[PDB]
Amino acid sequence: GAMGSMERASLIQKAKLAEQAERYEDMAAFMKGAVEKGEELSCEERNLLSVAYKNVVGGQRAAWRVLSSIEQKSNEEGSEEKGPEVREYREKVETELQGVCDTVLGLLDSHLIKEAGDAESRVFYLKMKGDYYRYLAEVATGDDKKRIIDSARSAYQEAMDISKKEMPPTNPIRLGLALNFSVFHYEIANSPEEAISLAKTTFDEAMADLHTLSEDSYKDSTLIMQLLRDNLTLWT
Amino acid sequence: GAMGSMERASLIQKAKLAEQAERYEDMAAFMKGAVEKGEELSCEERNLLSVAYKNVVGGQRAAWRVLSSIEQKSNEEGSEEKGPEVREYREKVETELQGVCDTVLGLLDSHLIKEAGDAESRVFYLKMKGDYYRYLAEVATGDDKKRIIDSARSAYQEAMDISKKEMPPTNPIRLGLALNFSVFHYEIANSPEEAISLAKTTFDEAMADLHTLSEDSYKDSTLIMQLLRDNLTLWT
Amino acid sequence: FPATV
Amino acid sequence: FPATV
Ligand SMILES: C=CC(C)(C)OC[C@H]1O[C@H](O[C@@H]2C3=C([C@H](C)COC(C)=O)C[C@H](O)[C@]3(C)/C=C3/[C@@H](COC)CC[C@H]3[C@@H](C)[C@H]2O)[C@H](O)[C@@H](OC(C)=O)[C@@H]1O
Ligand SMILES: C=CC(C)(C)OC[C@H]1O[C@H](O[C@@H]2C3=C([C@H](C)COC(C)=O)C[C@H](O)[C@]3(C)/C=C3/[C@@H](COC)CC[C@H]3[C@@H](C)[C@H]2O)[C@H](O)[C@@H](OC(C)=O)[C@@H]1O
Repeated sequence: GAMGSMERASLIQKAKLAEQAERYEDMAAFMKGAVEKGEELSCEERNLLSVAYKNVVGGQRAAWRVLSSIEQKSNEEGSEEKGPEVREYREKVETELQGVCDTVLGLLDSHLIKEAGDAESRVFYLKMKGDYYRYLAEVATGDDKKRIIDSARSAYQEAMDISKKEMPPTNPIRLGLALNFSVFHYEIANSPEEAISLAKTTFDEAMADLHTLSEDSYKDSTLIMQLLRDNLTLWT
Repeated sequence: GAMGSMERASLIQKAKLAEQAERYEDMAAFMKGAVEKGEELSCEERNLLSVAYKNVVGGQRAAWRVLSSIEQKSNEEGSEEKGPEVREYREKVETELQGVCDTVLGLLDSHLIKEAGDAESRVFYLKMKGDYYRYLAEVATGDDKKRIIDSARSAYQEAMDISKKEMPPTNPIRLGLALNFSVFHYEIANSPEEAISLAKTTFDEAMADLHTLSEDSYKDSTLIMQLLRDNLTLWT
Repeated sequence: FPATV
Repeated sequence: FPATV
């Protein structure tokens, strides 16, 4: 749409400016423009895309949880009836959140996943697909809830099978997928045991593979193993 | 516009929800809706309006300064010529910033200032008017620069004359106006001496009036005297 | 809230 | 940058 007249290299350049300015909504729109040029994204470009949307939907999720919490409070025994406003404003944020998740998923589906033949790009896009369905599951409430949770699990699982076949245990994408799938098990799929087992074996297999690594072109991997450990500490 | 069908009390209620969720753009739109109902705002409502826009324009200003700094760097001797993108993206943020300042000023002008008869509401709206012209001066570059700086000074000065006649020296609005006018002198009007003299006499007159105050219904005043002192420490 | 990446 | 309110 709006980015159709801008050069692909000018979109990538502006997305990096928007990142430095913490302007994530502009960053997401530049990267959506760039995707819509129809060429594959490089490793660096993939990172720009995922960071931009993670941040946009991250602020929506934080706002949704403040509002949903207010809303649940107003439904407790002896809470004063405040009218329709809290539900209305919660639904507004929620529908804006859902439209951003639908936009990311439409980008994955047209045509990032289908054209992704290397493991690192394929796994990366399937992880994103799992995360965005997960964000949708967090707010899902009606009939769709089961199906959304399953689209998340199904995307994460396909990314896991490929990452296990094609990537070393310390690969940062392989590690971040396991971190996130493991959170899915805990917070969405009601499977705290599967969550804990996945983070543990993930952490342990990556430990045993550190010796093969240069010291350090693997700061992202170090950071993620730490988040696996922090999750394990919260959960056990 | 978009808020024309919502109840005034429902706009105020939603602006307070949006504040708790740190959703400042929604907060600003709810408060613009509320202003456009054509009734005066209470003291609490004024605060919601000013906080919402301070925060929206605060993030635009922070982004504008990142971009402008990048842009000035690309104009130094021996900097690689990066094309039109940095200027274009800086102008985009800048024009969005200017439209938000024009929106606030249009609200002040239609019809908040003209209907404000008590000192606290009149001074408050004139301060906001000074601040928004100041934000415009920060980015102003052509012919308009002088005139904008003067609309700022003129609004601040009228608020100062009223605050000096009608409010005690420890009044938080009187104190915040002096803080901000003093920053205007320093950063916009090229008058560091006037800036320093204003913050000092402001701080000293408020000190001498603390004894009349309950201990403490004046946390906002305490906080502002501290910012006067921090500015004085930066500047001297 | 647990960490994700 | 100096403080404003
Ligand atoms: C947005 C661009 C910038 C800020 C320049 O890059 C973000 C980051 O980009 C890369 O890091 C990725 C990366 C992250 C790292 C774990 C952050 O690492 C450090 C030390 O900061 C979090 C980011 O969101 C990002 C891009 C995302 C993912 C996640 C994406 O799923 C679809 C899966 C795991 C992780 C991978 C892709 C990490 O490699 C880099 O390897 C990081 O550089 C270093 C020194 O670690 C850089 O900070
Ligand atoms: C937005 C609503 C909330 C967060 C509830 O209120 C913001 C704040 O609203 C009031 O504080 C005002 C106020 C501010 C205080 C200095 C903050 O004080 C403390 C201790 O947090 C900064 C805010 O932006 C606000 C509304 C703005 C102004 C400024 C507006 O110019 C047009 C002039 C000076 C200052 C005045 C109006 C302060 O009274 C209150 O007196 C503060 O309450 C306390 C305990 O000090 C409250 O935090």
